[PDB]
Amino acid sequence: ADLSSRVNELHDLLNQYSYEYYVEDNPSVPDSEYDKLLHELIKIEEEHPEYKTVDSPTVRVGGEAQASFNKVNHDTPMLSLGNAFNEDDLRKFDQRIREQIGNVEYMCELKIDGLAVSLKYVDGYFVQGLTRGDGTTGEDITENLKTIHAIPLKMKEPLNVEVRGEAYMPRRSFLRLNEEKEKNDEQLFANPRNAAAGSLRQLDSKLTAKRKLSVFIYSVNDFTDFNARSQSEALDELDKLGFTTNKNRARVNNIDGVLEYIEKWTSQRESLPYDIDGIVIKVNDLDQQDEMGFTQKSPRWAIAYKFP
Amino acid sequence: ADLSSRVNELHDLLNQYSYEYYVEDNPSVPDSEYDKLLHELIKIEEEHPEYKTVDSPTVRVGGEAQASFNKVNHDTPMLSLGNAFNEDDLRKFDQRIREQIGNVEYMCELKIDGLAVSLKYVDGYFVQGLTRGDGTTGEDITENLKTIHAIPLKMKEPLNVEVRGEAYMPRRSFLRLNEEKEKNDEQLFANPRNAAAGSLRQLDSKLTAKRKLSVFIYSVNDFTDFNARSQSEALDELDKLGFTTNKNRARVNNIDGVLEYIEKWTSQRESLPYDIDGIVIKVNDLDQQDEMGFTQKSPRWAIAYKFP
Repeated sequence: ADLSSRVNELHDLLNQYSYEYYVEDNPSVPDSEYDKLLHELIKIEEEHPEYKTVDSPTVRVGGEAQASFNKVNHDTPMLSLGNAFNEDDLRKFDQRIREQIGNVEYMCELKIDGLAVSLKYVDGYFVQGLTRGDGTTGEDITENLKTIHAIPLKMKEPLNVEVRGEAYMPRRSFLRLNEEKEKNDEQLFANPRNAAAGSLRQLDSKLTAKRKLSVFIYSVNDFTDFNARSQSEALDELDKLGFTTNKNRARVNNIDGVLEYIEKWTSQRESLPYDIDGIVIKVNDLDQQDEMGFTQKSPRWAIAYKFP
Repeated sequence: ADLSSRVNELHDLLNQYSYEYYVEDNPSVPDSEYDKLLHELIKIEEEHPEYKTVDSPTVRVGGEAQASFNKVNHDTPMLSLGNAFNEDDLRKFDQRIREQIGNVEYMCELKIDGLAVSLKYVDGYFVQGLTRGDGTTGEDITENLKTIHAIPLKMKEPLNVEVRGEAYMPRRSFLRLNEEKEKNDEQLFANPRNAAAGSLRQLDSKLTAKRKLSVFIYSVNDFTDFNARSQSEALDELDKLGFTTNKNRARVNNIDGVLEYIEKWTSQRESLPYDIDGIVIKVNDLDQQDEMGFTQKSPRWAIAYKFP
């Protein structure tokens, strides 16, 4: 009955293996080992329920409680970005920045074709996950989001923050899912985004759990507790805090670097294990972002290039 | 929506006031202030449920989850004590200790006429409370025990330990309860112990919460993480760890001291706000207890004197 040693061991191992599988994408042990340890913890929690915890690896299998889908206001409204469609657009963007605050470093990142989500952490624990909604108000899908291994149940520091991310289904998992749908003459999902939408906006988290979803975190509502002085530093810091970020981001020195990054990802996007619908470009320096401010709708320091 | 500051403030205040009321028995603020803050936190948790936590002051109100009453084995079986009925009995106990290990210090304590319970802490959180049962196997009444303010939801150090206590209803609260029963067509409880048993065997934790219960903690299953060298030092340490212990305990030098402690409490027992059915006497020193060991039934190092 005092099983503390084994429970804490199992927590440590399953947490390490999940991170290796789902974040690093670099496994140390085969599935058979993960599954064995997971079934053991599950058995322990069934027979000794006093060992259940909010951040237990068993949270990932989903369970009884259903997503409320209640309307909930974000702590901080999510941004709405202006779009760019060609080099001309990006050069205008660049010139307006260079005329106001001078020559700036940019960060470039892939625009994941996913479902935007806000993930609120209180005392470092994942306590609420909302769809973006209208940007001010979203739907509570917390119980479903909890089953995504790429979302940490506890971060490395006990912060009170709302992180923003893109939830998605990997391309191949989508294709395999569709193969199963056809096998069972069900209607196939249109694309990975629709499949991930369907998977998140349903009532049984155990069904979400069986679907293959991940996330990339791209920002946070409040930088107060961050050492970061730039967007790129913020993403590195999110990495250190335990979050899953996109490794294909790049700092560039000028608009020629931004154009180069877009040209690269025009050709390379095909090979990615997820769909992207564009490239987001941001003035890197956080203070300089503040200097540029917002229009009535959108940051003046960011633009979303859209692939045709 | 980021209500972290007010929530932590409310936890801090309500935890302080609860302890002052129910543990120190020395309030600093009137009920009106406690109730006002509690009602505020409840409203916050209703409208912002992401702020609910396992150790929230709101736990004390009770909830929807019911005690399972499942049969559960204790981590460590609870002791069964031999009895003494007079001075001769206590002298024989004393003589057999001093013939085998020499002259020892004793701890004397009041034997609370309550319901014996084991309270299991994992990582310092109260996770399971069982009735004593047969000493090996008890009934799970965790949800009900959670509503007793004198049981800490979180201890001051993250230990994995099973503490042992006596749960009871104060005499005056028993009397007032009985007065209420004599308003409806309702049968009165026989005595405080019976009232407390009835209160803890409810299916509705919200009813248990409305009853006035308390606890005294008297021991632990495992002293491994305790710096205590004696029973009295262990009780002091439980105090510092955040538990509710009985302050009427005394260290005495010999059997003459034990007899005087019993004579004192024969007279003073009537003035106590709870019922006692005896006095427990223990070899104080933990190593010496280990030295005396056990018969097939009972520690050789302890005895329960029983009032007639």
